[PDB]
Amino acid sequence: QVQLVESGGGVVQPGRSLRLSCAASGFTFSSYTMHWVRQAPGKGLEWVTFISYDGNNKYYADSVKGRFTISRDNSKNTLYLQMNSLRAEDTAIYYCARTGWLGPFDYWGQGTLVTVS
Repeated sequence: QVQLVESGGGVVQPGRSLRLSCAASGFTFSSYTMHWVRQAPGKGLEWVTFISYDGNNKYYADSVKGRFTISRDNSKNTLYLQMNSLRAEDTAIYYCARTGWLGPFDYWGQGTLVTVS
């Protein structure tokens, strides 16, 4: 019954900003850490961001910092990926994935397509 739906994706142009949202349901939200993982067209999976339970700790991979900032609304059960300084390398399918309590990314979303002109 666990559902992770993402939105906000679309066709943007270099130098603009975007905001991606991930509505979550079917499970208590404040008991899991969250991830943003992206996949460039025809390429492999790449980890982007990670936010903790309380949202106090945010870890970003390289190629993204200052540009990307991750947020978490526990009151409305939604995840956020604020994407500034968008580049042609950023064009990818963005999934939000929740961490299994034992570590791995147990449940994923169907992702949103972001393309950069």
